[PDB]
Amino acid sequence: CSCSPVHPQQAFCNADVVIRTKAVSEKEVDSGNDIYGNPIKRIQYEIKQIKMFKGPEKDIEFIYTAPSSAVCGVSLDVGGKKEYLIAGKAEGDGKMHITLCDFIVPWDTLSTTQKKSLNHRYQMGCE
Repeated sequence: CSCSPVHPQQAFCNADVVIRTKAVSEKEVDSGNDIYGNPIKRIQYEIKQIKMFKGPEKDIEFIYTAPSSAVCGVSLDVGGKKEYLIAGKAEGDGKMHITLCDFIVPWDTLSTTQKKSLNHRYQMGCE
């Protein structure tokens, strides 16, 4: 989608599952073509789970995102990044939804506004 990632705060207020997990493995699961005839594809995120700031109690060792370098996500392979607090609307437990336009960072980047939001449970009426 080549969306534009921003909201250095509205990202942690929109998400619903912040976990500093680490995506090392994935799963190329087709998702059919889009409205452009192009293949969707929603590569998985067989992370290893290292942290779970906000979200469920178990964890989402299997997240969902877009393939390639990152069209609708951050495409994390760990071997290129490390770990991320991946925080998005989520999809429940054991699996959620995360996109580039959505709140997602390798953690080792944030800046502050994202950290101050890391303290909050889940959108503590921040802004």
